[PDB]
Amino acid sequence: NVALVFSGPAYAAEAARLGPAVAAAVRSPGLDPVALVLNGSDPRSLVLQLCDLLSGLRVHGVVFEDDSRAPAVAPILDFLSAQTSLPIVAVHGGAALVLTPKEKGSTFLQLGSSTEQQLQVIFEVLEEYDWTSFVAVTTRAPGHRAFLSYIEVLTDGSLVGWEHRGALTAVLSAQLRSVSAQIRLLFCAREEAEPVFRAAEEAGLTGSGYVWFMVGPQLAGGGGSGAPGELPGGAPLPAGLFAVRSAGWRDDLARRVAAGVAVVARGAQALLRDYGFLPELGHDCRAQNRTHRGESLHRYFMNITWDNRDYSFNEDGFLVNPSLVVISLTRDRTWEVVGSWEQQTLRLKYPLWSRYGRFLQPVDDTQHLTVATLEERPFVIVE
Amino acid sequence: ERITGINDPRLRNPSDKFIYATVKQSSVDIYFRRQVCLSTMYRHMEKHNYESAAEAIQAVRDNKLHAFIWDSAVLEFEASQKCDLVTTGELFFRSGFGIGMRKDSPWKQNVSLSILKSHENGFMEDLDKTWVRYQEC
Amino acid sequence: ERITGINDPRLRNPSDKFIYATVKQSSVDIYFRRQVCLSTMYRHMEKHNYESAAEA
Amino acid sequence: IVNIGAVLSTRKHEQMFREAVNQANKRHGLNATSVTHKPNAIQMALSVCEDLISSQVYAILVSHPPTPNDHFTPTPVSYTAGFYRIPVLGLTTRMSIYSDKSIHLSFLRTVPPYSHQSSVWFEMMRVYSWNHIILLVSDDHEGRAAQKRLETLLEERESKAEKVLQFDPGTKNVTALLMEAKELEARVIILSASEDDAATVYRAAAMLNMTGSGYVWLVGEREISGNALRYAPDGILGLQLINGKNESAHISDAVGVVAQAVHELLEKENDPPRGCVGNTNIWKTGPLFKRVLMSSKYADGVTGRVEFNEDGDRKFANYSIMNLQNRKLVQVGIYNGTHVIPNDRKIIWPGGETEKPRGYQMSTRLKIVTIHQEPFVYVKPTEFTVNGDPVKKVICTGPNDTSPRHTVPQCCYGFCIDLLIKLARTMNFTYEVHLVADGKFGTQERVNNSNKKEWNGMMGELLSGQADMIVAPLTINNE
Repeated sequence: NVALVFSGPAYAAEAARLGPAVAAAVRSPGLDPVALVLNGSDPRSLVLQLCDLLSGLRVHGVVFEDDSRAPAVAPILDFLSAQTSLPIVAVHGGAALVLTPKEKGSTFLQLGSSTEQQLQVIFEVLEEYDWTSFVAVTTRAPGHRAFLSYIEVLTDGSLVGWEHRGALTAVLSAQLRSVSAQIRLLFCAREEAEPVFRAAEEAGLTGSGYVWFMVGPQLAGGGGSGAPGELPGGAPLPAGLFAVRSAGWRDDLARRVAAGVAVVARGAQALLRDYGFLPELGHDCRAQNRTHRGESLHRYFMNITWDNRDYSFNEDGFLVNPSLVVISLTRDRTWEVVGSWEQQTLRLKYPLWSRYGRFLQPVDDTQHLTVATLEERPFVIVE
Repeated sequence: ERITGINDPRLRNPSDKFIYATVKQSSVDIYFRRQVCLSTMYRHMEKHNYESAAEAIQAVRDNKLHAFIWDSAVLEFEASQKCDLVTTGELFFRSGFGIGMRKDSPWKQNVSLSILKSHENGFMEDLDKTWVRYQEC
Repeated sequence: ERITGINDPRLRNPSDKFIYATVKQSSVDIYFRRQVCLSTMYRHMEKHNYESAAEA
Repeated sequence: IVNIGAVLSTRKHEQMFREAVNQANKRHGLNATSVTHKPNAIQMALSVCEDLISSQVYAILVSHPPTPNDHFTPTPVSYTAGFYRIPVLGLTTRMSIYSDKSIHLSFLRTVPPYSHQSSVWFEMMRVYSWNHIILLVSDDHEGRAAQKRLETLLEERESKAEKVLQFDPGTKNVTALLMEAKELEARVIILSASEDDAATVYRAAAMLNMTGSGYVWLVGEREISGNALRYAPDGILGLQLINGKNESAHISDAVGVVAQAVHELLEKENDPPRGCVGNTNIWKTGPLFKRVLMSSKYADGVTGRVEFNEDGDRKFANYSIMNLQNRKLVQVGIYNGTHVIPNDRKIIWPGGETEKPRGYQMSTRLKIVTIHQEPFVYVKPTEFTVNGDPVKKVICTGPNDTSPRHTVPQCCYGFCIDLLIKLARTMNFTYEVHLVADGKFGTQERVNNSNKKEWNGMMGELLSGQADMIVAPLTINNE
């Protein structure tokens, strides 16, 4: 009762081999089959095949992997979950990090966590390095108000100054250059802002002071082969581009799917076997009374741990206390590894801060003096 | 002379010879915090504040506390009542004790009028002369 | 005691009992002019400055 | 030729809709089709995908079928339209989740949602100037949106409400919040919930003296329906759409708006994709059509001018304010866009009050917190004056013994005690005297696990509303 949905045909055979290695072939909750959905183009035939499988063997856990990380398909998953009360997983998708408000009976339970957690990781990195956010670059994308509220709350709590809230719509690039902005915390979609990234690269925003940091909804999210954008690097680096992403940036997509399947199986076990019940859920893709009810199995997921990852998922189907990776787009047009964040703990490169962080130091903008000093009477006291 | 007045150098210049104290979380403490040219006095408060007025009075009475900055009326009444103590410094910050109510409280206005009534009736100083400023040590 | 020090109340509080004076158009006069919390001392200078150090 | 479609299961409004769009094309400034409301949501999604594959629909029209299906009907078509960023419109979408641009950004509501109905309620407040307002709204996404819209509007008006009551839908024993809010000084209650929730809360209120004098509730259109009207106390104010549930007028207005939109679109020098099947990628012209639809508007429609907002929702829409007189929703007012008009001045309040009761409810249980200051507050654990007069050492609890935390009543007598007893004799106000456990005046201190500085002590409690007023030797400071 396991189904796998994917959009990359070349990952077919591996899905039949790497999958069972962390699946019911080695996992207890299987007790007494794995299914592969070859359709990765349109949801109509995909939903038809899902309903056929549900009628056939009543798959418990189904996972969809997105090749292009298209977020437009996630509402289809939410609709299907509301229709069939079927727990689902969405991996390798941009909408996984997007915490869309699902229907009451929906069990979307996306793999990605809240973008606010990535935002707080970035803010922790700043508090380590920069105590004043210069420009918060934002488009008209949904959740922009939530992003503004979160950054305001974080800055007020830690006493971090502000310089600009660049709510963007050539002329826009000129207006951005009109503000003395150094640290750029950008929260924009890849497709809409790709011309904006090109313009910012061509507007002189690649200066020493001007430092840009990307987010999950940008090209940073999604790992493996890479993010195409305009794959290893995506958009051009404005001389010190930073980004944050989930722990799957370097982990295998197939291994992440297998881990999610194992987590779903363990939660199903901890529900049924501990309750001594039998699987009685929405077993049809039609209209019935049972379609009016639903629940989230996150109440049976905190008892699961694997690969140093917590699994105490929330009601909205996002992981609480996740493991994330912060990365840098160096001059080699490749994504380096700045470090990792987990359990409010940062494993990073040497955290020395003397105009440090971005190697293009602000020394030109703000003069730095080599203040030589000697230990002496309490007028200069070393400790 | 410990403190000859508001201009006394000991008041201006903090030192460990005296222990200036005020009640923690008090209006006088916040006024000293916002008082310019006396951030040293604010540091002295932070390092030597008394948790209550009673403990400060007891410490001053038996010489643990060298000085206790406090409101004129209450400190004067306490010094008169318990004796063995003196008050220095004139009313360098004239103020009043009134009533505090929720914002735009309709009754407060009436209370204000009642306050005037007391000033007309003398009830405040009536209770004062009743049990404040006659049983001095 | 006329003035016991910089903190003397007579230095802080101007009065006609004393005549505080400095040489007109002097660096000390400008320093007192820019000295905060002592504009009363600046007024005392303006109304009682001595034209020279010898006369003072 | 422009391929357009609509969704409606009446099987008779299709012909009149086609005639209306043909007339608009002939006059204002192209083939149209209609889709029946499929019973199953998955079946409806399959049908809409098949129609989009067969016909390149530019914009769809959707309305709630006469059969009550709650919010199930419009979700599949809305999701299908949003998949390709196709700007479409609805007719009976009274919910604010569609107005949100998160997932359903491609939906234009020809009618303001229920949340916008709260806005005129503040104007309703401005009708009678009863700032003592409380909120009793179900803990729902639409309910939360309405609550936050009302909160923003009152913050703009700088008139803080008394409190907010949240009740989960389908829950019983709602009398707990009703009793917890009854003692407050508010006399007018603002409520908005589902029909079953509305009926339950009206029955709970009528159960325990919550419909008497000084009690009145105003609710939205969704609350005034079903048997809740039978269970609604007489004189309860309600708001209804000016056009009501008139499908023909909405169809005509939507036809005119679509004609204006297509007339503006024909001027563009730069098509829908290859249907739901095959062309997975969205149409690049979809966002452009949405932008020009936002720019465009409809003027002088069947129901008057319909000016959409930034979210594509009609602005300054009229409404009918009804009063439950003689168990009927009699016409008592018209909210013309933004202006109140008392057409019939025959309003009888639920408490049988012909006149307009004051929003303030008289309160005499004055709670006074105090601080132990011996000259002002003599406190003795549990006597006469020098002249033998009795000492008014009232009972005062609150001190937790030594600040193991044993709150004990003691005898209080002093300057502040004398002043407060003199007042209580003066304006005849009852009093409950208590002390403060922290034993501090308080200040703006950015305490641990806090963002900013918060007032503490007696002033903090007074700001929090723990005590009605502070009677203590307090120094007057502007902070």
